[PDB]
Amino acid sequence: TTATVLARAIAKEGFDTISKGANPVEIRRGVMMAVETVIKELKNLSKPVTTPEEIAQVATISANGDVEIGNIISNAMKKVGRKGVITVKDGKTLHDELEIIEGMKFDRGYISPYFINTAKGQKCEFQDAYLLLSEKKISSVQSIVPALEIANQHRKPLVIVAEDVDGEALSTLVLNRLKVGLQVVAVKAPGFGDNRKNQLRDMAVATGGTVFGDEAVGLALEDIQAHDFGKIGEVQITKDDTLLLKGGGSPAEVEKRAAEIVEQLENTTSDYEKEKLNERLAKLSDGVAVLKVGGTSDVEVNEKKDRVTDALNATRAAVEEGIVPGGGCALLRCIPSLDAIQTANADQKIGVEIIRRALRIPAMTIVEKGIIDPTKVVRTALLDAA
Amino acid sequence: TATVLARAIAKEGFDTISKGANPVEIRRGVMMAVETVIKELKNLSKPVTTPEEIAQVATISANGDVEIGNIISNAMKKVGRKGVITVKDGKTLHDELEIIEGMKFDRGYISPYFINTAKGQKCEFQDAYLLLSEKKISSVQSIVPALEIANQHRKPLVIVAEDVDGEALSTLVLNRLKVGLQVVAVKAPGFGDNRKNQLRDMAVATGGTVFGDEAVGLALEDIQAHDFGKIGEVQITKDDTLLLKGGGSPAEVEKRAAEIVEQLENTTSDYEKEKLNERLAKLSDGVAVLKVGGTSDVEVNEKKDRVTDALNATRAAVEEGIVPGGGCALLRCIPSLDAIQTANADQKIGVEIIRRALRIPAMTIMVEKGIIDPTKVVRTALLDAA
Repeated sequence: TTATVLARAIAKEGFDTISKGANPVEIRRGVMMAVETVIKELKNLSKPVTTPEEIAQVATISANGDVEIGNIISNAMKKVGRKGVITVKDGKTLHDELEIIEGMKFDRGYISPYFINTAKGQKCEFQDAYLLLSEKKISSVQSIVPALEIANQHRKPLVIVAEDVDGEALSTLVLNRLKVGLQVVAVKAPGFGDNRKNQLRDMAVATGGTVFGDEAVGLALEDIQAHDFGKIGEVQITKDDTLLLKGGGSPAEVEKRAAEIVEQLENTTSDYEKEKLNERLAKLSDGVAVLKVGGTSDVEVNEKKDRVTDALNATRAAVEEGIVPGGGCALLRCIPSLDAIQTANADQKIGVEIIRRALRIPAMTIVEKGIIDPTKVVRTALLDAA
Repeated sequence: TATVLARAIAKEGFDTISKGANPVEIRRGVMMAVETVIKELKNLSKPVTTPEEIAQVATISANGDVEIGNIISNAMKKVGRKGVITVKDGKTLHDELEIIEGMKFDRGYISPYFINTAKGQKCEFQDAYLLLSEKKISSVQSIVPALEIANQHRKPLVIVAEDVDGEALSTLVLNRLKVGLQVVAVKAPGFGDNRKNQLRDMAVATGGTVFGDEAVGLALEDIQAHDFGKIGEVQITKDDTLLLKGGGSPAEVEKRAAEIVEQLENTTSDYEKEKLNERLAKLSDGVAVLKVGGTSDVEVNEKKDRVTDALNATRAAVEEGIVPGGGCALLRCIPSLDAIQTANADQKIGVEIIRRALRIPAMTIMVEKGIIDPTKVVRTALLDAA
């Protein structure tokens, strides 16, 4: 391990010699104060995107003036909402189609990247899958194998949603997926506290499944039967998101669940609890906008589907945090805000000066004319670079 | 835009911190010092040649485990200090040693999506087919008939070619990911005529045929089952490929070895003697298989990791020797830094960085429990810092 100690010294003593004994913690503090100040200024320059027109304008310039892509995006955002669920699919027709189907999305991705089965976009895509819902963590082999056996003997992919999947249970899932191509994926349950348990129950109703380990039934995972699984017509899991389309739950059961949420909505004075109940109610009642891209051939629609997805993600990022001048002009215009920064040391000065000098570089390398970048993209680009 | 920002922060960050120093001249001083240090390392190194010295190194790298040191030294007694040694799980209580036929070359899988074993990021197959090609593989229709033959015989397929790219690689990746197609692609080793010779050597060892060669010119589409090579066991990492128990007959292997020893006789080039001797060791010399036993699968997996670590440290020690004293040995290289002739103030800085870091490993003083340091591990760590 002499090699490991020697490498950490060259890195450590390399800073002290080059910087003439500067404090790295205070330099990092200078970078963080400058970055926070630039981002705060970025929120000032940003212009919101909420109106249907200015959404279409942003969506049009997001697709390089395709108009057809811009209008099919704004039309989807009209029928499903500014923050509604929109997904892109391959249409078998000549023109672009828009359809609203049953489904929902939540912000948790696959627990392991080995569950990837689609290199394009690094996603896990299944059709007609089983859904295993667990209110407790799944850590042991004994608690996950019976569910794998039933799914595998039915030749149905298996989506597992639990508080967490770790330990030997996760190792077993990765082993079978990698070694013998078992169609399986595991994701963490969204939310916290009772809201997490309620969201799990909502999935069971929407997909016709059962939640294991809940306080009510106390169903053991080793006693799983086939009908305990939920059913999903289509699954699409990325490293950040999970999309469940066309659940197997009957519309009557969905409606009774919406009635309980409506009852709780009139039984609380808390604004936060109402916010969570309304998010759950919308996930159950609202659908998913599906953009079916059409064209002349199967090779052309695949190329057009990508340009639609890229314009879709950029438009979604604009309705979130707004838009700023593109070409690096926004970062160049946040530089004078750094002169107001009150630091303590000369090392904090160095950190600010590093940001002050680097903000000109992206612009030096390069609204009504389409020269626009979304605020979210330019802000996260600065946080990750720093 | 995020990479430009990240590079701009690193570039302008070094300037602001170093008060306007030349990064090239500093790096030149770092590499100049590392060069002289490595010279003193090799002069000070002690070789590992004797069976007792090999076992001593393996025992210390096994935390004093004499049994692990014994089985590593025994494996080297049978296949030589530079022979191929692999580690496997054993079905008995103790460790076994088995000499089998096989070969290993320094080319890994073309895409990490071919991994089917998370532990060590490996692709492992048993009783597999081997497709060999002197030309690049790019089209799907060229490999589609080879795939159906492998699917009909229910055999994994290893593809060793000049390269596998284009739509052929993408559909191989897509089929592996989506439907669990057991396939892996590896670049052919060597260059020029030597690469053609090693490919033909692989065909003889496995009983297959090289497609697209200059002698026959067999097309990939005219493939028949007997054109495949047969391998008993395949282990492919990101850097290496191990083919065990090839299906070639002993007679054709003896003939191929007779051609190499004939060319070995009529050559004076030490580099060509090395190239032909490397080919002869692959075709003739055997592979040592260490089967690690235990009373439980947890103990076997744990012991297999310690045997692998001790083996890697022993192989590194056999190649370049061991460092006597470990950290204290780097102290004898510091006086050699005082003779380096620097040019500009930034070059003296780079030398001073190394002079500071070398003093540390001894200043801190595993070492009390007895550890050795292979000269290769220390040398590569110094080069990786410059």
